Formats: sequence, structure tokens, C-alpha cells
Amino acid sequence: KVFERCELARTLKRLGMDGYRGISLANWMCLAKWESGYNTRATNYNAGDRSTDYGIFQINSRYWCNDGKVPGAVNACHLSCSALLQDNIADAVACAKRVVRDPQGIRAWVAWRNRCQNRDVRQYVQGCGV
Repeated sequence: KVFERCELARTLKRLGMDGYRGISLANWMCLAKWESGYNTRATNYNAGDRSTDYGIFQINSRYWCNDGKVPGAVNACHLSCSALLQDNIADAVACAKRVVRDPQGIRAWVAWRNRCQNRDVRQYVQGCGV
């Protein structure tokens, strides 16, 4: 599924993402936007280490979900990577929360650091009623 901006914002808010560990909704939106263009079936293979980025938040199988094909990997979110490819983003949100429960917080995603950190992200939620 490819979410429309405000559609995703309300969806994320309903799933309890607004302020989760101090992270505003606009940050989560800026992340999903640059990570997958709001596409839940987005995937990006990394030939370098054989891992794959899954879903709307491009969560990596080397560490977060199990897909059984990375020679040496862990499954910190305790989910099959398939779970991160559903139109329903609840499981992906549960994993996204798990990622930020670690020290870096929202900084886990390099894309967030380069394209959202210290930026005006209001644009991502304006007019969405969130």
C-alpha cells in the first residue's frame, strides 16, 4: 500500500506514535517519506552484507526482523520480515517503536539524521488534523 500523506499521519497517531519516546509525528512522517515514499511493500537489498530493508520504515533484516537469508543476523523485533510488508502497518509500528527504544532513538535511521534532523518538518503533518 502507498499511503497518502495525511492518511498515514492519522494512521500513525492512532497507533500511538505521536510522542513515542519523545518523537513527534512529523518526525515519523519525515522518516517514512524518505525511507519508502510511504510504501509498505518497499524493499531494498544490500548486496554488501546480504540483508534487506523492509517496508514503510525500511527496517533491516541484519538486526530487526528474520527473513532467513542473511548468513549471520538477529531478529530484535521478533517478527518475520513478511510482517513488515503488510498494508496494515501495526506490526511495522511495533518494530519502529522497538528500534527507538535503543539509545540512538530516532537516530537509528541514517536517513532521518541526514534528511529530517534539525529541519523544518511541519510540512509533513500540516492540514492532517493531527
